[PDB]
Amino acid sequence: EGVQAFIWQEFASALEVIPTTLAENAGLNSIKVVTELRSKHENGELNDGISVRRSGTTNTYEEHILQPVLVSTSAITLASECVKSILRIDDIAFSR
Amino acid sequence: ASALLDQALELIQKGIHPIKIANGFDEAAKLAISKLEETCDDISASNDELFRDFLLRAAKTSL
Amino acid sequence: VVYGGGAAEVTMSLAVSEEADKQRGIDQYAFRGFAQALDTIPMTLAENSGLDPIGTLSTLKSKQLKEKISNIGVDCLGYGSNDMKELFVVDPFIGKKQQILLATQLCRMILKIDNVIISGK
Amino acid sequence: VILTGALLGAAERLLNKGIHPTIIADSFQSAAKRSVDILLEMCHKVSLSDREQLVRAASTSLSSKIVSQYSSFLAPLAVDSVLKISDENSKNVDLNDIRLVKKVGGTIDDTEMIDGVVLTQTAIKSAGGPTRKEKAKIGLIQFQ
Amino acid sequence: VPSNATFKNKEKPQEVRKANIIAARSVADAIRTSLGPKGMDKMI
Amino acid sequence: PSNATFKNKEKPQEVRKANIIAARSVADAIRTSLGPKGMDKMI
Amino acid sequence: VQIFGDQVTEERAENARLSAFVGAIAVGDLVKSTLGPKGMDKLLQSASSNTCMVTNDGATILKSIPLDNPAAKVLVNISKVQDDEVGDGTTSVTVLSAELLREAEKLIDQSKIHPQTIIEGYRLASAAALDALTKAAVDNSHDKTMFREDLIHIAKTTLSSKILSQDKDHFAELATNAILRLKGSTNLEHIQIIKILGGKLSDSFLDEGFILAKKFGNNQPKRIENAKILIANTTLDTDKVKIFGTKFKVDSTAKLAQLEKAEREKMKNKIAKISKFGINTFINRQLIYDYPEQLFTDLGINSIEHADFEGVERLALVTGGEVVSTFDEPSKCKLGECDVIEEIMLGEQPFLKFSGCKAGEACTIVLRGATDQTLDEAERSLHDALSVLSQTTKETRTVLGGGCAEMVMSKAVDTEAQNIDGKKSLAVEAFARALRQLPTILADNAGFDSSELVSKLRSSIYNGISTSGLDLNNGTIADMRQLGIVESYKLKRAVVSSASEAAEVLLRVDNIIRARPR
Amino acid sequence: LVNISKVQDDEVGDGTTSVTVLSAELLREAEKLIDQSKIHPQTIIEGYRLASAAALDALTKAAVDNSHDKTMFRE
Ligand SMILES: Nc1ncnc2c1ncn2[C@@H]1O[C@H](COP(=O)(O)OP(=O)(O)O)[C@@H](O)[C@H]1O
Ligand SMILES: Nc1ncnc2c1ncn2[C@@H]1O[C@H](COP(=O)(O)OP(=O)(O)O)[C@@H](O)[C@H]1O
Ligand SMILES: Nc1ncnc2c1ncn2[C@@H]1O[C@H](COP(=O)(O)OP(=O)(O)O)[C@@H](O)[C@H]1O
Ligand SMILES: [Mg+2]
Ligand SMILES: [Mg+2]
Ligand SMILES: [Mg+2]
Repeated sequence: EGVQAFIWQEFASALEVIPTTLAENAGLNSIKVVTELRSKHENGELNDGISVRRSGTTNTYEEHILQPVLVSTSAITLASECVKSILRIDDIAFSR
Repeated sequence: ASALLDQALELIQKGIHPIKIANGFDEAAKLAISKLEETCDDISASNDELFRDFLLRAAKTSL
Repeated sequence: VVYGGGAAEVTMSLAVSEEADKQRGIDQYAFRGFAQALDTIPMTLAENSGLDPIGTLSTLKSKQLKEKISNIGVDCLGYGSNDMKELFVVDPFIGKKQQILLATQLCRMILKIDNVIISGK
Repeated sequence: VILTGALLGAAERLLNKGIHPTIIADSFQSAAKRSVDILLEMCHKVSLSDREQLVRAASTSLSSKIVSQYSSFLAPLAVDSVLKISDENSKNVDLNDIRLVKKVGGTIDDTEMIDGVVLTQTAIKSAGGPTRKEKAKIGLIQFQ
Repeated sequence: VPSNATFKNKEKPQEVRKANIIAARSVADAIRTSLGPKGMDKMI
Repeated sequence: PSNATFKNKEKPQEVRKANIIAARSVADAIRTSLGPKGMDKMI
Repeated sequence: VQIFGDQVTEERAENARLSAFVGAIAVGDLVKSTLGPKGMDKLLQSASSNTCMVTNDGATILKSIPLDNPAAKVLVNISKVQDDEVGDGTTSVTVLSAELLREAEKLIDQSKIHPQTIIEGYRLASAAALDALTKAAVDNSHDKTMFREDLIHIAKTTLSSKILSQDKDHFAELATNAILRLKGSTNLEHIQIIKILGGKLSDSFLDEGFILAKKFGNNQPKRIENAKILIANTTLDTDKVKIFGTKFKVDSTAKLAQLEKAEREKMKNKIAKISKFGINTFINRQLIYDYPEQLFTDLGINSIEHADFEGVERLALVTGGEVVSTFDEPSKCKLGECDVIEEIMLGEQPFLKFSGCKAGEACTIVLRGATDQTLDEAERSLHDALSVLSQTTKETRTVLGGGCAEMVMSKAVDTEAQNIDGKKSLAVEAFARALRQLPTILADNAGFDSSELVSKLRSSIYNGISTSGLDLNNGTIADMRQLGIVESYKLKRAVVSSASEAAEVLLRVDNIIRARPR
Repeated sequence: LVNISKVQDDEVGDGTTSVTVLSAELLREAEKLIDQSKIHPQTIIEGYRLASAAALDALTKAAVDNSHDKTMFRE
């Protein structure tokens, strides 16, 4: 219940672009696919995701789609640091 | 019109076809007009003395 | 040493003016021009300090003609007394002399030019 | 490079909503710091060596290159390359010991792990005495 | 309520921040296509 | 003294000096055309 | 007439003045946003080589931007020398110098006061300001615990405006611990800044000992326990013999082969001279050839080559030993000792990490970040912090920050404004309004009302108390001693003295002469 | 400033420089409110409305009618 919470809602909404981009590259409808991401995740706490071979949603651990945690950690961490530096810019002055 | 266009930019990123976007605003625009036509009140029942005041309400708004 | 700041200029201006009407000749206008030329320095100090050049120049000419003491000049810092014994100002004689010598010796050369040819670069 | 642009798109509409940029910046740092703690609970530990997980992870992580369909034999090649260097302290394994020699010719299917140290340069062939050596003693000359 | 405690002058930082965001997102749109298994390669 | 009025403006006296020299330049052009000893000017 | 010639701009007493003041306004409005904790950083785009530079320091902003205005060049130079003297507070000089001229523009126009009369008010006003600044200070260094705490507060106050404002609670320990390790030696060359890509801003950790970016030889081992360290400014390269002018006359190549044998025997005997001490590592300034490198293998000696000139003193002070080149007498030149000589990797580059040395008179600040623009800001930020804290060791007096130093100085100026007769008393009050304009700008950058907090702060300090200040987080008046905001005495003394001289130079102008450019 | 001076020259025929210097000084005085004090532009004009109303009211009482005598009107 704060203005910081309203920013976190946009933080959660903008983070969903990765499965949306996978839907467009695979040709599937993003809303139909992302609707299944919401329908299966309240019960499935992990290993639920998209598989490109079958073109649908399934258990990724059975299909063997795994990645390190440091990759996703560095992505969220470095992305927040880059936005921290860009938003502090106010003027674009030419120099030597 | 820019507000509809700015919100349409986010929906184009999701991959919605533009005709479904355009049909959505057409159904939403008529639905909003149908609701606002019911909630607004009529002023013709009042006499001419109060009807002059309603013009003064809108005249001060426009100036 | 000497005491400048308009005191030496007005002292040297009236010295040549008192000798101008004694030695009328034809060069009396040159003595008067030399007198008025020396007065531009204390008038410049009076102009920069904001004081009236009329009251400043008239006071120095009237006072220095009356009294023989020749260390009163233009007070630029706005003190109440114009006597420079108390204001701690001293100048050298060789420095104030060269202002008149290098000026009067240059202007002889400036006046003797008639033909002026300037080759454009 | 995509999540950064997405968060900038989130910050685009938030600038119009009368919120300061510093408040928007600190919100992502606090939100990102909480995001690390969530994944630390979700991630599962593995053994020092496991061919079932490492080979499948290496194959499904490339996923976009030309050699992704050739990953049936190159994913074991990547696992066997790193497993030779092992340590309990979880050191940052240097890739200088794993040299990738580029030779123009052939096909990618012929790529295979060489047992010994492969040399990129060719022979001089000024005299051309020997042709093929067997049971040779190798020496490294640094002088001239 | 209104006309008190401030007035936001120098709105050019707001215009500059918008220009930097759309400039960064426009570059990200070209990189967005290369994501995932169904992404594509780029020749430069 | 320090309380004197500086007046903030030296451009007016400079413009008046430029006008006086410009006015004296043409006045000195026709100075030699005065009196019985004057000279004619063909333009 | 035209004496100056063609293409020469000249101005006289209404174009000369009001061109420097608008230049002082032009240079001041740029650095207005950078002042304070909530200030926005300015990005500089170079005209050539597409080189960008993110920087908050006002001196660096004026270094890169070209400015043909002569009045702006005065502000360019005073920020340069202010960065040379203290390193921090260059923006306050440019803002205070511009606002002093902004006020003096009105005193010349509105009140019609001579420029020399304005300076005479500033001389008495500056003297009253520095006397109040001297009396408002407080002694320190009698208790090491209080001296430790004040350096932590100075580091927090300095890094509050830079990019480290969020992590200043952690970087304050990193900044103050390195300064106490210097053992009084005031010098910034003994601190290294290693650039590492990756991680986040708070991942910067304090290093025990000394770390640098070098490498072992080809055949050397990874770990040696209790290694003796030596530093040679020597030439283990092809030494030649120094009587340049030696040549070799050869009648037959039989002795020439024995001559080359003597050259190898000459350097063998030199490496044998190294082994008399029984060292475990050998550090050389310049490149080591392979033949010396092979001789350190069997003797059990490590090798490090191509050390910078600064790296020699930076490593020697941590080792405790002295640089040796002759190697003749083993009696003198007692060397140090290091426990762990094992290298580590931070990113894609290995670094030689040392630990357990005799002394730590030189240090190294390891930094982690995303973009090199942020690391460049991290370098300039801590360079200003370490520069202020290093000069705080030699100059002990400090003064409260948070805008209270500006208002407490103006209190004595306003007190001395009444008893001064003449028109210069208005200029004495103009100096007071210039000091008041700094906390007015601190409230503008934070987005809060400036007139209320300045009015509340001004009315509060005249009541009798002198510890109040601005709290921009809450947007109200608070106690600065509770928050722990304090700055050095020489910083604000240099700012007020430099700003007083800045207004003095530009106020004594009447004409501008701009010769033709080359 | 050119157009307000043209209307004043055509309307009354005097006081044009007073309008030019006063209207510029009102914007000069309004500059520091925008920069230093950070006042809204709608607040500056709103004060000028009430300030101008009281200004003309001062001239209502400060005026004097000399119509009753022609000799005083002649003076
Ligand atoms: N405090 C003072 N009181 C009275 N006269 C002064 C004072 N200071 C300077 N002057 C006078 O003004 C003159 C200024 O000379 P100065 O400008 O210093 O030399 P220059 O003209 O070569 O630069 C001096 O010759 C001196 O007589
Ligand atoms: N945490 C803080 N709270 C309140 N005021 C601060 C704080 N940190 C800095 N300031 C104020 O900011 C002013 C300028 O800070 P400084 O570090 O000199 O910035 P810069 O280096 O950009 O000039 C100081 O006068 C100080 O009073
Ligand atoms: N002799 C005088 N004594 C006092 N005030 C005067 C005198 N002469 C003029 N003024 C003042 O100077 C002002 C001149 O205004 P004016 O130049 O006529 O304005 P404008 O040229 O714009 O019509 C008048 O308001 C008047 O009060
Ligand atoms: Mg990958
Ligand atoms: Mg600072
Ligand atoms: Mg008139």
